[PDB]
Amino acid sequence: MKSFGELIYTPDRAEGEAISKAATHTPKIEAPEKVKADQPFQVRVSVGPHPNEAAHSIRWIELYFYEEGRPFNPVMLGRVAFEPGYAEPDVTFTLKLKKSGVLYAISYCNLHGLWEARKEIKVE
Amino acid sequence: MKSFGELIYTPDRAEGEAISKAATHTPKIEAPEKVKADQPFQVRVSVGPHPNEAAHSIRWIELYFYEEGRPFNPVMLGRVAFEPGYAEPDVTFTLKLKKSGVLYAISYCNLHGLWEARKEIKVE
Amino acid sequence: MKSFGELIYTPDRAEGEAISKAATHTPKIEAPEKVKADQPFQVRVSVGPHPNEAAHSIRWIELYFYEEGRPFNPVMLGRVAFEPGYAEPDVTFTLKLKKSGVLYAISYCNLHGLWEARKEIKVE
Amino acid sequence: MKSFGELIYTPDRAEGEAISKAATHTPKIEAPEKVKADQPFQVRVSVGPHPNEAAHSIRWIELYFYEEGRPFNPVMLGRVAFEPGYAEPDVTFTLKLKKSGVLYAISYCNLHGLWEARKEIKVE
Ligand SMILES: [Fe+3]
Ligand SMILES: [Fe+3]
Ligand SMILES: [Fe+3]
Ligand SMILES: [Fe+3]
Repeated sequence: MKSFGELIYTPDRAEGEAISKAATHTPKIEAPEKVKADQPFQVRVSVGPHPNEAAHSIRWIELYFYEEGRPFNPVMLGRVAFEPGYAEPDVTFTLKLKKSGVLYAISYCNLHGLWEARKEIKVE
Repeated sequence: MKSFGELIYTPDRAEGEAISKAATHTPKIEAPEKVKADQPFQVRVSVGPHPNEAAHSIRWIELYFYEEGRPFNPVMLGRVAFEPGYAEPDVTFTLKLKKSGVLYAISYCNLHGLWEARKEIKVE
Repeated sequence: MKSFGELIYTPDRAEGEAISKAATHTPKIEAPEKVKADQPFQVRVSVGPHPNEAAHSIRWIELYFYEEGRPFNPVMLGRVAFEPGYAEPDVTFTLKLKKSGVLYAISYCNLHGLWEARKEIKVE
Repeated sequence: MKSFGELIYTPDRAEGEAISKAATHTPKIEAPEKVKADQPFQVRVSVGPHPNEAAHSIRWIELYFYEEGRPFNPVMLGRVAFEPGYAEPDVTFTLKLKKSGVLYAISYCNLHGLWEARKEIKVE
C-alpha cells in the first residue's frame, strides 16, 4: 500500500482533481534567501485564497527544516492551528537558524488533504 | 486546592517570586484599538527576552477571545507551538472579528507557568 | 474586567446555562489515588455524551499538574486534539510523577467554552 | 531537492544509521482488524522503549486515515503531544470509522526525526 509520504500533495506531482486545487492549498513561503547564523529573522507563510468555515478551512500549518549535515532530519520548527471562521491561514514566524538547509511548510485542509511547499535558505 | 483559573499568572496579580518573572513571561499584544467587522487585521504577540533551550523556553502561546453577547465564552482563536532553540516566541496572526470583546494571550514556560495578558478590541 | 481564569467553567462554580451544560462538558478523570514515584500509570479522561460534528465537538483536552513544592505551577502533562466526527473525546494517557499534587483536565467545546475537573494524586 | 514525504522514516526503507533506531522509534499500533461503521472502538499507539528527557523524547504522535474512495486523502484523526519527563509515548484513542482504509501513526523524536507505522482496518 501507499506510505504516508506518498500522500502529501505537491504542485509538481498534482494529479487529477488535485491539479485544480494546487494554487489555493499550497503554502506560500516568504523568507530571505540568506541569513546569518543565530540571528532572528521572519518567515511568513500564507495559504489561499480559501474558504474559512467550520465545514471547510485550512486547519493548521507545520514548519520543518532539513538541516544540512544532521545525522537525522528533519527538525520541526513550529506548528500553528487556526480556529475556523476567526483566524486566517496567514502567519509570521521568527526563526533562528544555525546551518543551511531547506524550509518545509505543510498545511492541512480538512476536505483537501496535506500540501507541501519548500524553500532553500542559506546560512552564513 | 486551587481551581485551574487561580493558577494563571497575571502581572497585575504577581506575588512572591512571580514578581521578578513577570516582565520576561507576560505576553505583549500589539493590535489595533478598533477594527471593522469581518475585516482581516494582524495581531502580533511576543514574549521575552527569554531563554530558548530544550531545558527552558516558551513552549507555546494560545489566543482566546471573549465575544460580547456570546452565551458561552471564551472562543479560542489559535495556538502556536515553538521548537526550543529554533523558533522565537514572537508571532503575528491574522484575525477576523464580528463583535467587540477582549483578546487574551496565554504563554507557557515549562519552568515558570502560565502567563495571561489581555487587550480590548472594538468592532465597528 | 474579567480575567481569563475567571472564564473557565467549573461544576463547582457553574451557574446559569453553565449548570445544565456541565454534565456533558466536564471532563471525567479516572486515575489511581496513590502511585509510586517515577512509576508509569494510566489516566483516562473522557467527556460526554456530547455531539461530534464539524459545527460542534470537543476539540481538545489539556492535562495539567499542580506539583506540591514546585516554586511555579502548573506543569502541562500533555494535550490531545480530536478531529470532528472521527475521534471521540475519550483518551488514556500514561504518566509518571515524582511528587504528590493535583491533576487538572481542561476540555474545549467550540460552542460552550472551557471546562475544568481536578483530582488529587498522592505519590509515595 | 528532497520532498518532505521522502524524509519520513519507515523500517523497510531505513538507510544506514537509521536502521538501528527503527525498533525504538517506529510507532506500534494495536487496533482491531475489523470494526462496524460508526461504532466506537479503541486504538492504542505506543513508541519505544525510548528515553523521556527534555533533551531527548518522543514529542508527539499524529494519527491519519486513508479513507477508501475519498476524493482527497488522508483525514487527520487526532494528535497528542507529550511533556518530556512526565508523559510516556503510549496512548489510547477512541475512534469511529465510516469506511475501510489505512490507519497511519507518525511519531516525532526531537533528535531522530519522523517515523511512520501503518495498519489496514476493514469497516463493515
Ligand atoms: Fe480546501
Ligand atoms: Fe521562564
Ligand atoms: Fe458543547
Ligand atoms: Fe530518539
